[PDB]
Amino acid sequence: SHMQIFVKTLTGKTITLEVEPSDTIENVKAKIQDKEGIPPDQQRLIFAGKQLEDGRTLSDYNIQKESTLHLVLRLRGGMQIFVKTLTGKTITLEVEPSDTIENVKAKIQDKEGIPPDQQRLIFAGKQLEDGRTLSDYNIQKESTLHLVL
Amino acid sequence: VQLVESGGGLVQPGGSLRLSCAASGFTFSNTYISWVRQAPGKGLEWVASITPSSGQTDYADSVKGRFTISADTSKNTAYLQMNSLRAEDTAVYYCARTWLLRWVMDLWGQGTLVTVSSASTKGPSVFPLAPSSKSTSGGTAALGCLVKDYFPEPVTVSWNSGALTSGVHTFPAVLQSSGLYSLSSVVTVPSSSLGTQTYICNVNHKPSNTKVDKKVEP
Amino acid sequence: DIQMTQSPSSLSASVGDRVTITCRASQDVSTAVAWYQQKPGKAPKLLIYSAKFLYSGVPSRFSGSGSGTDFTLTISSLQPEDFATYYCQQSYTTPPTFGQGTKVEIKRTVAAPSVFIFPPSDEQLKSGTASVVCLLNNFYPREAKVQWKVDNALQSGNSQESVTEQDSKDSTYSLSSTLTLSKADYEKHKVYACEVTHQGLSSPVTKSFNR
Repeated sequence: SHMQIFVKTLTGKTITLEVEPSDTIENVKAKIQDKEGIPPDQQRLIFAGKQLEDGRTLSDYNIQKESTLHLVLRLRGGMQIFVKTLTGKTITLEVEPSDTIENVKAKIQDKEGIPPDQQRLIFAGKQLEDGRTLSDYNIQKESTLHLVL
Repeated sequence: VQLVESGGGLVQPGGSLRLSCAASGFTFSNTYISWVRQAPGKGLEWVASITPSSGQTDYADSVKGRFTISADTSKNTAYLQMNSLRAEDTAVYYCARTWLLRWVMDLWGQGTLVTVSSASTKGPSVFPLAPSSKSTSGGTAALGCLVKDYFPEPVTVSWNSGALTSGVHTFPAVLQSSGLYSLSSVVTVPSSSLGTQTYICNVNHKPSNTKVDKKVEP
Repeated sequence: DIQMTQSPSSLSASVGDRVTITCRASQDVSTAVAWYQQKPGKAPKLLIYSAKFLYSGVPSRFSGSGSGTDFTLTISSLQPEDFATYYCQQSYTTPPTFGQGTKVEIKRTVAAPSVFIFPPSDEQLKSGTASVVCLLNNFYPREAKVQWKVDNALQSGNSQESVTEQDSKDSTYSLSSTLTLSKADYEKHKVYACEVTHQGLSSPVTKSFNR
């Protein structure tokens, strides 16, 4: 069933979009390009604190009628970081600032075989939340996170 | 909402200098920060960019190796360390904010002047441009104020302490071969306001802590 | 580096006129082009981005167009505040590059400059100068040729000129020719002339004096 959503921009501006629950995130970001002029691969859509990811759909994030999305600049550029288990060995990961902490765990599970529900990442004495990105924590390049455990 | 710059000033060739770019009303979260300079009479040139939240950096070739762009995320302030400075590094440096799409500068700071010269700071010598039959044309006379041999830019010139602004023409500074600047501030007054009206030229040169009130008499 | 070439480098127009600046990229950059407005002594401001998307706070009279290598900035109805320098830019790839700029100045009929001459200063002479000043006031356009002659001996490379920004009131310019000699030299000559050639002057005008 058709649906209206609202996208607030950093420039004190709220855009109305005509969408469907089946619409993919990339399909929505394209609509935002036509209206706001921002390249899809540079848009970071936020909802309830969760980053809407490409390949998914609005329904996957339970986006209901008249929901409000926030648009910010998706920070781009490949770089490497390090993850040292508290034991501990160190592995090197190729990431972008816009990669979520949940994404980082999936990459750790890919080479260390560690299930995400067992992974707890630390940096600067803080616990990194799955929903947020590396950017949100100012994780510099060459930084070393601490996996627990 | 703005960017406030500082750190610019006077430095000798091969010397070092650091610029600062403090944010106000916004954070460096989800943004790139860039430095763009403008040479005198020239256009705009991109100096360097940074992703404050990741420390990733990018430099223009003409500067890649001498300058270093950094950021203090904690305080939403970006810096520009400039080493091995040169005469052609003389320009007005802007810091710009990108938060819409890469490389687009949606917010530019006030600006800070960087001058690279061996000519040391010097106060200007104010010489009057007396109004006479040689500076007249009907019912309108003309007088000036000569601000000569000062370094480095720049100087402020007013007339009658801001009171007189009509018909005032302060000219853009020109760099003398000595390495020092010089210019004139002129004004066209009624031919009959002379002898009945005082005309003072307020010259102010902060870099040398010089403030002068010059009275131009016929 | 991708080269961005603007055209023309300068254009004159009157209030209410429709203006169109062109930007050319050395290669394809799709719609990754932005436009900035700048004014004397001030920082640039974003006007258009992604070729045709207006930035917040920008009057709807500004419009953008084009994709590939050919882009255009259009101002529907020129306003007194729209008179400034305009830069285009490509955000397609690194490094980002700007155009040389296109200055939009105010149009008006030709105006003859008022020429004035200021002999050196007595108090100045007491130091080593030597500096005579020549003033061309309120003229248009800004093209003017000033010549110096110390006892009918043409001077060159010893005088520096300076032109003001178009006066917001009458849209005129002002050029100053400053000739700075040495005290010793200034004493060896008595006739100091200033010849000015301009569109407004049907015949070069000279303003001289005697030491």
